[PDB]
Amino acid sequence: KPLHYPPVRRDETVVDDYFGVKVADPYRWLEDPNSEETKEFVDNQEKLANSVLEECELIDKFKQKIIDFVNFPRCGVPFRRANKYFHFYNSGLQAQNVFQMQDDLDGKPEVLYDPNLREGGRSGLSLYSVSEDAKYFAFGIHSGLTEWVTIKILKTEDRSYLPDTLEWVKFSPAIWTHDNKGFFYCPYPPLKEGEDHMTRSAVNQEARYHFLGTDQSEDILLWRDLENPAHHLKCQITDDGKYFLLYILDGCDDANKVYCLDLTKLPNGLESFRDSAPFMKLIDSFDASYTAIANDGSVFTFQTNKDAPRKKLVRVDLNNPSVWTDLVPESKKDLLESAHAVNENQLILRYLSDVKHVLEIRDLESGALQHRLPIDIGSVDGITARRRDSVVFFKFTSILTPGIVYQCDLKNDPTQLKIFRESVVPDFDRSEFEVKQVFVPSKDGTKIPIFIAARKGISLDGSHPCEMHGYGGFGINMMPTFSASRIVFLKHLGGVFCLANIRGGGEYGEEWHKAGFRDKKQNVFDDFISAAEYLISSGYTKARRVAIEGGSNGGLLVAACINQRPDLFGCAEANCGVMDMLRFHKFTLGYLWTGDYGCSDKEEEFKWLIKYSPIHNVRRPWEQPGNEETQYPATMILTADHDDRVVPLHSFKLLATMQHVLCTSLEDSPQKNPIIARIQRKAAHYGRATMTQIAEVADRYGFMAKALEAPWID
Amino acid sequence: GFSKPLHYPPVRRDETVVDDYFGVKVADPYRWLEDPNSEETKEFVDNQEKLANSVLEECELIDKFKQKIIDFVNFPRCGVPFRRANKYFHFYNSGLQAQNVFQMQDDLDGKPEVLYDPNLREGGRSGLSLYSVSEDAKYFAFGIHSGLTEWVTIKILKTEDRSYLPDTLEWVKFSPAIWTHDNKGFFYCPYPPSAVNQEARYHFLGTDQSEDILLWRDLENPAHHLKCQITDDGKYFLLYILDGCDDANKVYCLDLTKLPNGLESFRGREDSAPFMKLIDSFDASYTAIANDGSVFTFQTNKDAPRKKLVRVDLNNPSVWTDLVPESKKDLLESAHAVNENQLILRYLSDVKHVLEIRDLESGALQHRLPIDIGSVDGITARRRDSVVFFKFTSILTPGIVYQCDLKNDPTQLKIFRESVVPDFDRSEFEVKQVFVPSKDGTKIPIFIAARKGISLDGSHPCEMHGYGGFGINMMPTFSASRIVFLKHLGGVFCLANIRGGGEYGEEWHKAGFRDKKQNVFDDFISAAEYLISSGYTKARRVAIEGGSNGGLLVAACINQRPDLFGCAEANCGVMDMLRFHKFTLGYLWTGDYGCSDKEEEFKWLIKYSPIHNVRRPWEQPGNEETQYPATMILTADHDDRVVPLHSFKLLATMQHVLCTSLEDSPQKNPIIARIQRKARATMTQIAEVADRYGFMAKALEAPWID
Ligand SMILES: C[As](C)(=O)[O-]
Ligand SMILES: C[As](C)(=O)[O-]
Repeated sequence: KPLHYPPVRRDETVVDDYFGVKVADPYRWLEDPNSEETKEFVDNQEKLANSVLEECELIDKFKQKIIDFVNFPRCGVPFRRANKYFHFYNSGLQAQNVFQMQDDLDGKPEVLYDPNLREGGRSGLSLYSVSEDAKYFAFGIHSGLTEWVTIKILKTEDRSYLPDTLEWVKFSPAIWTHDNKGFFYCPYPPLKEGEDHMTRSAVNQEARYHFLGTDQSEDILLWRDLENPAHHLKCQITDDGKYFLLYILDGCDDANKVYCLDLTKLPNGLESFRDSAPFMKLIDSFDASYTAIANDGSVFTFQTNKDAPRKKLVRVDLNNPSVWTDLVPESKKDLLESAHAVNENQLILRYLSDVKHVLEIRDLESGALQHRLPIDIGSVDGITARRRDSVVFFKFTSILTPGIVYQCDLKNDPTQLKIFRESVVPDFDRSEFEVKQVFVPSKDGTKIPIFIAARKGISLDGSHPCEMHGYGGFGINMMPTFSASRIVFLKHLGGVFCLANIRGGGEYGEEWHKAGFRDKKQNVFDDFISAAEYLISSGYTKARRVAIEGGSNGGLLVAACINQRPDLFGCAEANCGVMDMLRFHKFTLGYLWTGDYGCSDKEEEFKWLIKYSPIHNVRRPWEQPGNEETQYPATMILTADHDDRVVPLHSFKLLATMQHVLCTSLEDSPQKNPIIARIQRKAAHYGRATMTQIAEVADRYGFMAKALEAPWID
Repeated sequence: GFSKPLHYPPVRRDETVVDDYFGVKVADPYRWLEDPNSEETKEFVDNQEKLANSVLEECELIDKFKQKIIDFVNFPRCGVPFRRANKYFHFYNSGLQAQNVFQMQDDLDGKPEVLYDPNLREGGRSGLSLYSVSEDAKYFAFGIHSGLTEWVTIKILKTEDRSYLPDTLEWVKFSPAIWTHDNKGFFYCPYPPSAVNQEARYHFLGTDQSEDILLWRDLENPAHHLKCQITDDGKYFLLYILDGCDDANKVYCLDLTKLPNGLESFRGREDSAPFMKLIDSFDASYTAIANDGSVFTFQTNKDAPRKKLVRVDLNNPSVWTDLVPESKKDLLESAHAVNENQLILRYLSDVKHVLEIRDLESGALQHRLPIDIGSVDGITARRRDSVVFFKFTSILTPGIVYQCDLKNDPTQLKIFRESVVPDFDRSEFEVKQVFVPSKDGTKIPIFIAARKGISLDGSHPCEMHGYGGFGINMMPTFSASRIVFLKHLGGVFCLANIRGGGEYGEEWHKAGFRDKKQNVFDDFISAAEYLISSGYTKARRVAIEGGSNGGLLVAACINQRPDLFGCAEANCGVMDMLRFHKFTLGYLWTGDYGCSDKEEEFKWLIKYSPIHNVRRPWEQPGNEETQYPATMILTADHDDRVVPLHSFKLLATMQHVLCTSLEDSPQKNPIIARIQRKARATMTQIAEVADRYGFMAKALEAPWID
């Protein structure tokens, strides 16, 4: 059916000079989220979207089949405080997960906090910190539509609220001191009047200590740096309770400083401060990443990438800090992803080996190997066991494995794994499908690992719809994990799924990351294109039956790839993508990503950014000689109206630009395939209700089945 | 409402089939549809499913209804707890679980744990039918539907560790499991290894069903059916015998203390046990409420349409005394012995509940809590219990489980659990009661729910519900669907308490049954006329809905007054009144309908029988512009309760008479069937109600409001 693309005003005033190169930005006005015109733009694109989505008949069958496939209990990985175990639970279709509590392992669960009983379950919990004595539960809620968090505190004895209320938190955890008196957290300064969380670029993050029973204005300032407003914070406390550790970060880089405060050495408590705090600055530069794993007095075991792309464990005494020793040296082939001190004197290491996990248990003091459990295609994650804990829990998942919380009692039954909880998916035969790993040459010959999931014994004749996922940035490892949606794609649309472990990720250590960032960011798109070409050439699928999907930096990936190779894809779905690479740093926490992208402030970096910036590279493919029959694929640009993480102007400005260049700028365009935006109302980036999510994925796959001309199978 | 033209599928007519009802010839050309398992009947089901799906695709609002119902229903719901030993047991549902989970806890303060989760068995297609916890709280007997039929299989669980006993008891329908105080076993009432010759059995734990002791059966009266009970002191097994659907029963008492050995006393045959037959006729209803030795307190309707409590000693059984005598205006609906020496009575007073606490021995009134527009239900407290629980609900009140500690703080009510519905402002709506004159002048109570301060200008869609039979009281209770109708379709709801029900006792029942069954339809029509004349709605913005006997109500009313309605939705209706008694348990309903076996009864049945009164309204001389309303006939493909031939034969007959029998019919409004396959689960229900209201919004031309 023909589309009626709504009028979007162009402003030819807006020209900007990037080192002599003139760049026109006619949809500058869309950067204002709260204007008459921008709200009418959102309204118009919602109408256009709803008109196209009404023609996608399969949305309703997807939605009902997702709802059924997802209606099973899901369990979070439990953690211990005192004799209490706490975990997240969801019976299957509850809008938000419920936080549960129990006395010891045998104990029966009870509800500690149910977000479904507050504001109808629109917001779930972001922060969830139980104190050392298990008497206090600090928890974070989204008080507005943005993802900014309000810390509140509860007595676990009887669910009664404390008066304490702490605003202006984002990703900070609440780190309790062993005296149960309060906790360290890392807030931003308050909003002055006029300001908004969508329009303010939050800087000058602080390290605070909050005492229980006080107003936030009484919280003790430990650190801040007004001379470096972009520097951001993470923090931690050692398991013995003696050291507060402050990690300072430059941007999105896997690198940090390490500042240690000895809590035993302060006369008059943390009330001592009122003057910044006497940190021992063990690392005062951004050369390498460092994460404390354990300590015995001043003798610290860190995970690091210092002269070690695949990471390693090292030891240092804060009284003799120039002398560092390798405890567990760098592997020659496999990434040390995480390390966790457990069972007093043991050490669990998670290794990533060709995108498959291997768990090692080692002696803490010596570093000697004891056991080694390789794990199947899938992921192991969520190890939250502390050093004093003797039972270790982890979540396992894969493409065909819904989710198993495993349990290892290292003290009393060390070799066995017990299933704490196993989620079973209804109406799904896993043996009918298989998952293979395959390595594919890229444009420069680099072998890129690919996971391909499909029905066993499909003929490779290019008949099948193919859905391909990828990210390619920020050191993120992309693991094959369970999505119920995807099972519905595989089973009821005869689909083939592909997770491509492209460069920019951290799958083969920091060399893999740096091969797809800054000047070499193009390699990431080349890798993804090359993997799409393999699925076609090996015979799973064809040019116009391939669908690509991604979120945030993955949205950038999808937008970049369809600009460069529109012929290769039949559907493009970019979730909250970073589409204006010239101006991303100007909005919210976007300045943090300059470590991976560069910044248009510098001329060298502008020169590589301008070449792939999605909004600046939308070109009519049919106008290229010998490319006449090519058009852009059917495109859905997903975003929320109140995403403060990746601001929606990115998605809006791309959508406006595409709809102009391809459709409304000429009389009768070859562009037939729809170019729409699904804009979710009163949502943020993540943390949305179960049905809000299901509705979005239902629309995704319905649009996809229409674009790829894929029929339903009962 | 519906613009795109329909293609009604061919349905073969058989002019062989003529039947002689006392000289009056009656043709039944869709006789063949009575066979559910034929080539032709299965193709009929397939064709009407195509027609249905084609019409429903045009109903754009179905999807918005479905998502809004799902959201409005996704809140925790709690059932009324009951106590055994120090344990409390209740049904729970987090909101969209396919079936309710049975929970358990140690005392009132205690934290719930799951005792049985049906969602982990058979994917939650079947929930629990029976749920009997033993006296010591160690054993949980529970009923499942093993297959699509309504037959139940009793299974038994140890509550200590969830382990199953080997015991498996087939061939149960509605029977409960009544445990003896020795915890050794239980009385239940199965059918033999059709459904006639029901038996009263005792089952010992750890035995096969074939070893169960026979207490009673009557091969000379195969249609007589059974309920049973045990007294709170554990001493008396009571067997109630029933004639049909009528509110009357016998009362047989067995003294359990007088048996040498246990119930092994009857080990071998000795068919029938030595019951004291306190009532051996079907004159009145009797339900034991309490006893002190052989001195029994019964609820009854003996010379008492609105019911009363009476006392009798089994050693002096000819002497009956009124304990709480019949009220002159209000029905005694149920009575429960509580707190050792107290007695809680539920009265229905102009379709509103009034709870009275009285002294057991004397019958003296102590407290009296009238309750708001709504219902109170599920009082399961025993005599030895000091805390009483009940569930409250209304049109705008999702569900409150109340708690009354009669020992300490007897007058105050605590909220055990209150379900809160999301995205719903209750204060924006109101519910009024109004009494409306019927065709014979009788004042019929009506509940009307709507937005506060609507103008009465006939603009609003109106949905009207009713039943009218079998002594059933129709109470305004919570439906989340209905809130979506009121809020997002600007609707007006009406529950009409028509005759045939029991709302004003047995006089109300008998005024709408047999020869007087027409009064029920007249009452419903009269209430529809009031909503139009008072200005809530108009002729073609009124929708009527009902199930089973309520389906009969809807089909009867649209035949008689098609001009008055814009949408008709009849769920599992009884549509062939000449032949209903021939199928499954349909013979039971002859008490309320009559039977075409007898000539007087045929004469009133033929006048309203839905299948035999489908007439082209436009052919009537004043009535040219009238057509039948948009009609959805709801049914399941293997409903054994109200067999689907009723719905199929009506649908066939309507589609012929109104549409396919003439060149270019004035009948534009669609006449379809929504046939549910193999069915029940939360989503299956939500899908059905989504289709109901989507079709309705299309028929009534009602727009959506955000
Ligand atoms: C939120 As991002 C640009 O690190 O994927
Ligand atoms: C609900 As009925 C007694 O008409 O089957």
